[PDB]
Amino acid sequence: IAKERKLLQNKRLDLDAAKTRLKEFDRQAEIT
Amino acid sequence: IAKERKLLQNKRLDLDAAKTRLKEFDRQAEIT
Repeated sequence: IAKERKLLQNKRLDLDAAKTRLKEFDRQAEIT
Repeated sequence: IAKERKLLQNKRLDLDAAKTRLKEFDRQAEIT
Protein backbone atom coordinates (compact mmCIF):
# COMPACT_ATOMS: atom_id res chain seq x y z
CA ILE A 1 0.00 0.00 0.00
CA ALA A 2 2.89 2.35 0.84
CA LYS A 3 4.71 1.40 -2.40
CA GLU A 4 1.63 2.00 -4.56
CA ARG A 5 0.86 5.36 -2.93
CA LYS A 6 4.55 6.31 -3.18
CA LEU A 7 4.47 5.60 -6.91
CA LEU A 8 1.10 7.40 -7.21
CA GLN A 9 2.71 10.50 -5.68
CA ASN A 10 5.49 10.10 -8.27
CA LYS A 11 3.24 9.61 -11.30
CA ARG A 12 0.63 12.27 -10.46
CA LEU A 13 3.17 15.05 -11.00
CA ASP A 14 4.23 13.28 -14.21
CA LEU A 15 0.62 13.36 -15.45
CA ASP A 16 0.27 17.03 -14.42
CA ALA A 17 3.53 18.02 -16.15
CA ALA A 18 2.46 16.04 -19.23
CA LYS A 19 -1.00 17.62 -19.44
CA THR A 20 0.27 21.15 -18.74
CA ARG A 21 2.90 21.12 -21.53
CA LEU A 22 0.53 21.47 -24.47
CA LYS A 23 1.59 22.44 -28.03
CA GLU A 24 1.03 6.23 -16.14
CA PHE A 25 -1.25 7.92 -13.61
CA ASP A 26 -4.19 5.65 -14.37
CA ARG A 27 -2.84 2.17 -13.56
CA GLN A 28 -0.90 3.42 -10.54
CA ALA A 29 -3.94 5.32 -9.23
CA GLU A 30 -6.02 2.19 -9.84
CA ILE A 31 -3.78 -0.13 -7.78
CA THR A 32 -3.37 2.57 -5.09
CA ILE B 1 9.59 19.44 -40.18
CA ALA B 2 12.85 19.09 -38.23
CA LYS B 3 11.18 20.38 -35.03
CA GLU B 4 8.24 17.97 -35.34
CA ARG B 5 10.48 14.97 -36.03
CA LYS B 6 12.79 16.05 -33.19
CA LEU B 7 9.83 16.08 -30.81
CA LEU B 8 8.58 12.77 -32.28
CA GLN B 9 11.95 11.22 -31.43
CA ASN B 10 11.52 12.64 -27.92
CA LYS B 11 7.93 11.46 -27.38
CA ARG B 12 8.30 7.97 -28.91
CA LEU B 13 10.61 6.88 -26.09
CA ASP B 14 8.15 8.47 -23.64
CA LEU B 15 5.33 6.34 -25.09
CA ASP B 16 7.52 3.22 -25.00
CA ALA B 17 8.58 3.84 -21.38
CA ALA B 18 4.95 4.52 -20.47
CA LYS B 19 3.61 1.35 -22.11
CA THR B 20 6.42 -0.86 -20.78
CA ARG B 21 5.92 0.15 -17.12
CA LEU B 22 2.73 -1.80 -16.49
CA LYS B 23 1.28 -2.56 -13.01
CA GLU B 24 1.80 12.47 -26.36
CA PHE B 25 3.07 10.21 -29.15
CA ASP B 26 -0.13 10.48 -31.17
CA ARG B 27 -0.41 14.24 -31.85
CA GLN B 28 3.34 14.61 -32.37
CA ALA B 29 3.44 11.62 -34.72
CA GLU B 30 0.42 13.09 -36.54
CA ILE B 31 2.03 16.49 -37.19
CA THR B 32 5.36 14.81 -38.06
